[PDB]
Amino acid sequence: MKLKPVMRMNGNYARRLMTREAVEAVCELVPSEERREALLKLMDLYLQMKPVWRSTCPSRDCPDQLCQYSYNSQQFADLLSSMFK
DNA sequence: CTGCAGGGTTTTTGTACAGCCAGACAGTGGAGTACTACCACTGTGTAAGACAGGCCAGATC
DNA sequence: CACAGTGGTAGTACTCCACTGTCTGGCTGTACAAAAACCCTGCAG
DNA sequence: GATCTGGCCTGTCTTA
Repeated sequence: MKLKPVMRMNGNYARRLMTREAVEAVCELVPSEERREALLKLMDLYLQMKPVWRSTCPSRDCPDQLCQYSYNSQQFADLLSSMFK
């Protein structure tokens, strides 16, 4: 991912950290093939709910993510309390 | 005094002649001009407290 | 789904150096009017 | 002897 180790988490390294690529690069590390599925699907959920708050006005630029936010966060929370509990 | 109406005033606003210089037009073949994405990649978020469990110290009986 | 940068490049695009004629727009003397905006004075309430 | 409380020291978390 071409990302140096860090002192403090800055928002820039925080934008290059959560992307599907970064996760699929750290997917090679964890041997369990169930977990790959889990954290990977987790990250995709997060990418889906991120533009909701981070975009200036979600009502226009990202409406379909917005309407799905509650349900999406639901799958997310259920995934944490289930697998990562 | 107000109202409008002939004309005054001076001054605008342009058209009237006629000659003439300037720079735009258009060509070119391409010059080398100027302004363009594009490329990874960055800088600014910076210190305390709360809370759980241990367990030893030491007062109280 | 920050943002305002950061220099070199290759891209593109535009706009320039000579040869020429031709064109419109614009200036100069006074003459000639018609508008421009007062203030007059004139005639009326 | 042995409680309770507070202690420090650790010891993790969360924001910064």
